[PDB]
Amino acid sequence: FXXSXALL
Amino acid sequence: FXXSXALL
Amino acid sequence: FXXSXALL
Amino acid sequence: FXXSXALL
Amino acid sequence: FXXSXALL
Amino acid sequence: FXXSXALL
Amino acid sequence: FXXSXALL
Amino acid sequence: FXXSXALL
Amino acid sequence: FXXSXALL
Amino acid sequence: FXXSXALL
Amino acid sequence: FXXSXALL
Amino acid sequence: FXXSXALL
Amino acid sequence: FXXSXALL
Amino acid sequence: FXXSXALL
Amino acid sequence: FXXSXALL
Amino acid sequence: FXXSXALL
Repeated sequence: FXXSXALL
Repeated sequence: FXXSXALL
Repeated sequence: FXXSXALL
Repeated sequence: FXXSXALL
Repeated sequence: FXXSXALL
Repeated sequence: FXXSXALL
Repeated sequence: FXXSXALL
Repeated sequence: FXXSXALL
Repeated sequence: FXXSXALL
Repeated sequence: FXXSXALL
Repeated sequence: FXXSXALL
Repeated sequence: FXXSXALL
Repeated sequence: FXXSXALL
Repeated sequence: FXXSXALL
Repeated sequence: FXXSXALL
Repeated sequence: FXXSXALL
């Protein structure tokens, strides 16, 4: 969950 | 991030 | 981690 | 938010 | 040390 | 039951 | 077992 | 490998 | 701790 | 991982 | 945590 | 809380 | 010696 | 007390 | 290891 | 736990 941390 | 969902 | 809270 | 990432 | 356990 | 003890 | 109290 | 993390 | 063996 | 340093 | 079930 | 894990 | 007994 | 013997 | 804690 | 150290 989260992806990269750029969007989320 | 998040754990499995079981707590968060 | 998480962003600021403004979205998440 | 999150701590270090070691627990969450 | 170690991180979440995901990578290590 | 419980897991590692690290977070729980 | 028990943790911070925030959840348990 | 490692165990619980409690002591190690 | 350990992972796949490829690196560790 | 790592502990007190007394052993690891 | 849990044990045999006899008590918990 | 819990002790060693032996009894609980 | 021993701590609480939770780890040793 | 002692753990398994593997550390102590 | 230890027995009761009386002798050891 | 351990006794005093005089034996163990």
